[PDB]
Amino acid sequence: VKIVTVKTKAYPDQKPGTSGLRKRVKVFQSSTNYAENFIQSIISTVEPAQRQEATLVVGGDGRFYMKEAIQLIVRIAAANGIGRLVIGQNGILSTPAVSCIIRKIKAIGGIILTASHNPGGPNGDFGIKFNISNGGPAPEAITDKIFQISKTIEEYAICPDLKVDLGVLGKQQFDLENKFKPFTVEIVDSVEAYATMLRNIFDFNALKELLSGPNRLKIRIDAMHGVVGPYVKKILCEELGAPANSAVNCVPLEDFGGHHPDPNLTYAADLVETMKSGEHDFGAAFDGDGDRNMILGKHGFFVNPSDSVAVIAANIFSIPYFQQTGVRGFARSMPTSGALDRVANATKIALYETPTGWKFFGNLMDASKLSLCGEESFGTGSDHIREKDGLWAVLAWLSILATRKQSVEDILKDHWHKFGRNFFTRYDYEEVEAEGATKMMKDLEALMFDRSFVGKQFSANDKVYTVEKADNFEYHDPVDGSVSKNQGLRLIFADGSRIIFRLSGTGSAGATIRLYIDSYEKDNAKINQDPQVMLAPLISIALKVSQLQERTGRTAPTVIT
Repeated sequence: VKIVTVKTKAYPDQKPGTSGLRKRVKVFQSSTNYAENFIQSIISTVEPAQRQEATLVVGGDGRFYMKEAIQLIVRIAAANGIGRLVIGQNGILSTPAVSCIIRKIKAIGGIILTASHNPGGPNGDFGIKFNISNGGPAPEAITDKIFQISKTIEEYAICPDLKVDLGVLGKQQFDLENKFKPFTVEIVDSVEAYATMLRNIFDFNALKELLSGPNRLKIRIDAMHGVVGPYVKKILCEELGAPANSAVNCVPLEDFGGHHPDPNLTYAADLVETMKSGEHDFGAAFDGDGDRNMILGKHGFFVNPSDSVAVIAANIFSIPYFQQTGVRGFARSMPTSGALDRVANATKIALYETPTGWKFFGNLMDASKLSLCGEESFGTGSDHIREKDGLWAVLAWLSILATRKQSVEDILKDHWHKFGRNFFTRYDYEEVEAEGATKMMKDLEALMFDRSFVGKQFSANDKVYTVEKADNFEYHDPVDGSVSKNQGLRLIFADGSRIIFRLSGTGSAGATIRLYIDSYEKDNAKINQDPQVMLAPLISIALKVSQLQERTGRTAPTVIT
C-alpha cells in the first residue's frame, strides 16, 4: 500500500466537546475532508516517535456512516505511522467495551464512533469520541489541542488503496511504501474481553441459577437496536441462560430503527407498556452506546436513576468485585438526588458532589477515591472501567435480586424505610428567549445571597421550608486543579429539600431551563405515595421564589424525567 498526502483547507467549527466532535451526519458526508481532517487532527496529537509501538482501539455504537468513517481512521492511522489498530468485529464495540479493551491491552487510546443517545441515520447525528490511555474520555487539555490543530490544518497523510475486511476475525498485515514495519489491523470479537471482565466482577453462577433455575426471574431487556444488542444476547441469553425472548431489540440497526436511543419513560415507552402487564419481574433499557440505563420493576415500577445508585450502594457487598476490592468512595453529580448521601452517611466512606459529566468521576477514580458512582441522567458506574456502563448496572441489579430473593418494589420500600425517601423529579424547560433566564438567575442570586435569606421559613399545604443554605455552585477539582464555576442555582431547606436550576444556553438556537427537585422525607406514612403529589408545594415554591412564568411565560415542562 502507498502513503499519499492530500492537500486540505482547514475548518472553523471542529471544536471537540467533553464527549468528542458531535455533528449531524450531513456535515460529515457532504463537507469535503471534514472527517479526514478531524481524524488526522486526533492522530496528530500523538507524537511521532510513539506512533510505531502504538495501538489505538477503534469502534462504534453501530449507527449509519460508522463504517467508511472507520475505513477513514484506518487509512489515515496507517499512513500516519500507527503500528496497530484493534477494531471490534464489524466495527461494533460499545463505549464501556472500548474503555475495557484500552485499559486491558495497554493502548494509547481509543476512537469511539458514537453520537450516544442522539439519533442516527442519513438525517440524524454522528461523532468522533476520542478516549485516552486510562480508558476514559480525552481531558480539556487534550480536546482543545485537537481544536488548535483542526482549525489550522494544511495537509493530511493517507493510504488511499488500503481496505481491511471488518467481518473477518483475526490479524491482517499490510505493507506501507518505504516503511520497515508492517501495519497490523486486528479484528477482535465485540463481546469477549468485556464479558471476560464481567466474569471476575460478578458471580455469573449465582446469576445463571437466578435466570435459568426453577424460580426463574422473568426479565425483559430492550436494547433499542443499538450497540448493546450482541452483548445482551451473548452474556444474558447464551452464557447466563436467559430464555432468547428475554432480549428485545438486540440487533444493531443503522438508524436505531427510526428512533431515539434514550432510556427514559418517554422514549422507551414500548418496553414500559410491555412492563405494565405483570408477567415480567425485571425490565431494563439502554441508550445508543450503552453507558446509560433505565431500571424497571414488575408492572412498570420506575426505579429513579438517583434512588438506584443509592440501592446498589446499600447492597454493594452482594457483588464479588466490591468484597475483594473494597469501596474507597461514593459519588454523584449535584443535580442528582440525596438518596445516595443518606446511604453514604451511614458508613465512614467518602461522598463527593460533582458537576455534570464523567471527567469529574474519572479523576477521583484515578486518584483511588471512588468505587461506585451515579448520575440522574440515567447513569451508573464504578472504577472497573473509566466511562459509565449500562449492562454492568443491570447485572449489579440482578446480583442484588439474586442475593436478596425479594422483588424490586420491596427493595425500594426497605430502602426508603431504613434510609428515608428523597422524592425526585426533573423538569426540562426547553429552549427559551435569552433575556429572561439570565435575569431570573440574577434576581434569584441577589435574593438567595441576602442577609435575611437563610433561616427563613417557606410553605404551602404540608411542610415548612426553612432555608439552611444557598449558593451558585462551583467545583474545585482535587486532581487536575480545574475550577468549574457557576454550575447551578441552589436552594437548600433544612430537612434536606433542594431545588436546582441549570441553564444550558446557546448563542445559536435559544437557552434550556432545567428544573431539578430533590424533596426529602422520613415519615413511615408519607413515603409510599406518588412523587408529583409529594413534590407539588416545592414545585410551585420554585416558581414563586424564581418567579418563573413572570419572565418567561412557560407553564408546563417539555419533558418530566
